[PDB]
Amino acid sequence: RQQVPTRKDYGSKVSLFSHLPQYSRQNSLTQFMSIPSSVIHPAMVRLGLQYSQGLVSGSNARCIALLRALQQVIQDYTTPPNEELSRDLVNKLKPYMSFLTQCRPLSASMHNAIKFLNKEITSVGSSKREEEAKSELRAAIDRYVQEKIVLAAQAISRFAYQKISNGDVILVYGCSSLVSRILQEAWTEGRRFRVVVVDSRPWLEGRHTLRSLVHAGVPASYLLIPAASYVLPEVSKVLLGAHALLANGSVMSRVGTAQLALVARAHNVPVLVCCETYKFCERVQTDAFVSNELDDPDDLQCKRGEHVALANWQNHASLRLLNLVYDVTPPELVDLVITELGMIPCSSVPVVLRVKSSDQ
Amino acid sequence: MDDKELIEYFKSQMKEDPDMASAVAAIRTLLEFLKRDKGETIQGLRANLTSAIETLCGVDSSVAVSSGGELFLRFISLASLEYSDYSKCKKIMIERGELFLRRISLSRNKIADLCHTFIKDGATILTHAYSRVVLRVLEAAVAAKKRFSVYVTESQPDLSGKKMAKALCHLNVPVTVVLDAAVGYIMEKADLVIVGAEGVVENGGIINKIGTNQMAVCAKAQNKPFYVVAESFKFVRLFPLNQQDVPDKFKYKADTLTGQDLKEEHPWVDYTAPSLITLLFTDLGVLTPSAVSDELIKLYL
Amino acid sequence: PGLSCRFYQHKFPEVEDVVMVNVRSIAEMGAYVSLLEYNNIEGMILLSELSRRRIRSINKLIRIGRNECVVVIRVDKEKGYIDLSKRRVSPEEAIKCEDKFTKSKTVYSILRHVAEVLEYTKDEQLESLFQRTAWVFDDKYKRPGYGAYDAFKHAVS
Amino acid sequence: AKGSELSERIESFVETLKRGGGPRSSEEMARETLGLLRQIITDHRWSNAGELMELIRREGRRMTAAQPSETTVGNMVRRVLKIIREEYGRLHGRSDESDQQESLHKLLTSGGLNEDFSFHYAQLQSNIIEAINELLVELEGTMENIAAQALEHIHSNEVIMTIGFSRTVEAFLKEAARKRKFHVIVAECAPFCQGHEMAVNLSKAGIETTVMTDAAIFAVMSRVNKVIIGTKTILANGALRAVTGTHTLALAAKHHSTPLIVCAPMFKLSPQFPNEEDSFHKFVAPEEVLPFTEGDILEKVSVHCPVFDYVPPELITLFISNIGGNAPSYIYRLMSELYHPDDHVL
Repeated sequence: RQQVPTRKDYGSKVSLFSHLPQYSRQNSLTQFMSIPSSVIHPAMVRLGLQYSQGLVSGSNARCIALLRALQQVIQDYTTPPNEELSRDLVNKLKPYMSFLTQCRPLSASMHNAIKFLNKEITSVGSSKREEEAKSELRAAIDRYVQEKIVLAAQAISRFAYQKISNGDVILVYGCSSLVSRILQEAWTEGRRFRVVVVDSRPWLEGRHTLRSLVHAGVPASYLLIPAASYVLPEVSKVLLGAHALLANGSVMSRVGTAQLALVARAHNVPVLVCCETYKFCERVQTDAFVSNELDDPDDLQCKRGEHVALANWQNHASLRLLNLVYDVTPPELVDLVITELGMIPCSSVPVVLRVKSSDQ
Repeated sequence: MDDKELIEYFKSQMKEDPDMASAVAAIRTLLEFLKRDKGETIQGLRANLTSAIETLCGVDSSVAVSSGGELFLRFISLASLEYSDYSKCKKIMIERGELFLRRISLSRNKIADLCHTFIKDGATILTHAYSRVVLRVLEAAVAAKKRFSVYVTESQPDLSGKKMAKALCHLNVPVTVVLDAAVGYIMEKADLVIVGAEGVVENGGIINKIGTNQMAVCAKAQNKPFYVVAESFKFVRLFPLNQQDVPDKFKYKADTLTGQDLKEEHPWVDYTAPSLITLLFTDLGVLTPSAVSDELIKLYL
Repeated sequence: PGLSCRFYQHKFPEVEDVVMVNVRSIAEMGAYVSLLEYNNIEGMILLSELSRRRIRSINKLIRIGRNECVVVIRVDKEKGYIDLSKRRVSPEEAIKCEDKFTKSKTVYSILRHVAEVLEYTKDEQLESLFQRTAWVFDDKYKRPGYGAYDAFKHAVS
Repeated sequence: AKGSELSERIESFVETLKRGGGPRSSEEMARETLGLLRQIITDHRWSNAGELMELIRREGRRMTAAQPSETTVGNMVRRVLKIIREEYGRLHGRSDESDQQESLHKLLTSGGLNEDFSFHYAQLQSNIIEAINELLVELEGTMENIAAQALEHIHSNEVIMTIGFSRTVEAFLKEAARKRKFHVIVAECAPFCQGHEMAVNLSKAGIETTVMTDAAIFAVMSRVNKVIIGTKTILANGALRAVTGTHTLALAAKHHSTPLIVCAPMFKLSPQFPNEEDSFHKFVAPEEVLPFTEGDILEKVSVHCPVFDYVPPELITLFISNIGGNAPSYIYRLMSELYHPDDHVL
């Protein structure tokens, strides 16, 4: 009741990933919660419902939605008479983050936004009036969104405009708002180039990118990831978006990004990664097994012909479906990272973090 | 100072001290231009200095000159950020520029003192083209009572390798000149490779005389160490992705700037990736390539 | 059983009063500790008031389960907030606090053993016993902690 | 009293370093060196920071020359020197520190430094002692801080390869094994087969462990998912001075692109580059390799028993220290904020 019930695991997991949770999109957490939304703020409940159903996806979109929900929560916050805001607000936000984690494991951008908000709340003087503190917190969140995402995207687009050349063939993977904005602004400014969109099952997010590239008038080819080795002879540049950059330089991105980096290296093609500095992390990963997300295994079912293979796959005791979400590209496979600070080597992630931490 | 007087001053500075680096001479000429400037605003001085840097880069197309000009521009910008009054800003600029010249006049000694301890006794050193910094490092190693052999590439088409060989023979060091094509043949003899650098790019790689990239590749194939010696003023904010990503103004000389004896106007510099570099010996110390980017990330922003 | 009582008479400490605490948990604002001399009431060692030099992680200097000598810098008896600083504690003050805590813990152990012998079952009985014996000496000598131990030492002989 | 005991303790420490060292670990070595330096600061008479630094350097030179392979003593001496420099600069009116001490392009462009330690401040000693006490407190928990990151680098049913006996790696693995199941393969690290002990302790914790000789490292590496090793020293470029046979293990891991994780605390970082100095390896008696009972065969055979191996930074994937995870390419920064370049050569 007071604690949200834990989400149930869907089915059998791969033995190498048995430490990670595996959830079903159909089984939502709101089945055993009060509809007037007492325990958890209604904005957080709606946000978690949108997370668990895949309605909101992408690092920037998830971070922005979380920050807006947190603004709504702060606006409706009343300090207890025998408590201080700096402690009570931080203590109150924790069950909300636990519920959001239960709905879907938090992205790196969401984690960094949560840390920033907690630091901002803690640094509120006890003498400040409640409404003044709430207005300051909302203004801080607005500034965070404006500077860490929007202005950062504009600066990254301006920096990446220099790398794109006339006659280039740029290979992009999946859906990334930063990459799409970079390509659209490069096309608008006068650069002429082709884009090859590589997509993969089951999300097929690359189609999103494809649609945008046609609305902007950019010529675009489309193919699946297994055919990448066929198309890379034509490709002159690979441009990838990153969900996170780890302290050791590794790029944590959608599964298959490291595959594309490896094949591009085998084909002697430069690989560039676009990421905002607000998504840099102090964690380190050496592989995709230690920390990852296991999506719904049922998404791996496909309709080929009349029959459906893998239908009722749980009836086979030895059959496991592995719907990996993320993967880790080692820094040796990445040639360049474009951030709002400029073009940096993949090994400059730890220093940038330091530069962004001495201020705070 | 006008353009002609700037060019004359730069050339005279180079001529008076043959050992003086091109970037150092360019920085000294820029400081003289700052001293002789008549403007009373920061933006006018910045525009005049940018024009002077363009003139000097037209005179000399080396990456070192451009990096020195960019460093001087960043120096005046840093001086202007702290101080709002232009008179005090110019006075502090002149004093700190004199101190800057005095400090960077001693970079080679520090580099030699740091690097000469990496040359094992009874070892073979492979070198590409001519480099005053490498010459100073080998002088320091000899003065430390170390015996070693040197292989030097010819470094076509200017044959600076023979000049380096003569300079090393002046120091009584066994030096053998090999062809460029023979580099892959001779790598199995060299214990280590020491080369200079005309510029250190953001990622930690270098832009050097043509033929350095293949030397680095051959060294990586045989797992030989690859050492670069370069001063701090050679750090540039460039990020080439391949050989064609290097700006054309650096590949082809100042006076220089189909399908039948074309020769495509042979480039003078190429880019060596940081993965082929073991260590750098700068006046800031012994660094990994990844440190180089740090020195720039802290310099700006 | 779980009989417990404050070492001193007053239920709360005062500002600029070095106290012994036991680190219990790590939080964002600082380390949540329990005041050993005051029946294990919650307090917070602030992250800012942890070291004179810049500190990157609280775990660098704070270990869960380790006793500490911290100076109280803010008391709010209404909300129940006690703020503690480790930077302002001098080594001599730490030694004095350690000695005082040792003496007070010896007195508390003596009184708790007496209560256990008398088969006391409620904390009120232990509080009354402290009122009769220890705190009388404490406010007779005008020295909390030291007075009770000195009076107990004056006994036997 | 002061001198008669301080000199005796210094002599005892130097003699212990010269001959043996006992079962003392690296943490114990660092703690004893810090205590020695604290007593030197407290007892000896020094007017300004310059005299104190000269005296500390003089003692550290002898302590280091006692046993060059024991780099923890020199690391602690240089840490204390950097602490003295920081405190003096704080009392000398220089505002922020740890950035102007190191040579920097921005510092070079925007001015410089003119060092002078002649001034006397009465509060310098208390500040230095407080900083040393903070250092000791950090030492008391560095191992726990390293072990607390175990679950972030080990997944279920993973095969982890280790060489030798490292207490840090043992604590790391034992912390990981509380919530995870994995299989550990330990190389014996001949001739001092300490790995055997490493395999026994890991066996007492219920971890499925396997022992094998150093000859089978490459053969078994094909089925090993991760490599976790300790080290004796971390050089200024990210290289390792580890137990012998670690270079072979690193090469085998690099062949299969297996990640190599080094679990080493902060005090093992040494600002000495592997240029030369002919003092890297530590050659113990050849009795361990070839027994004395071989006979006349020993009068014409050259037996060498190096103890340590040099591992270049290219073969290392990650450094796990009490401050978290870092790449070998960032180690230089951890140098600059721990040691001063003028204190590299004692």
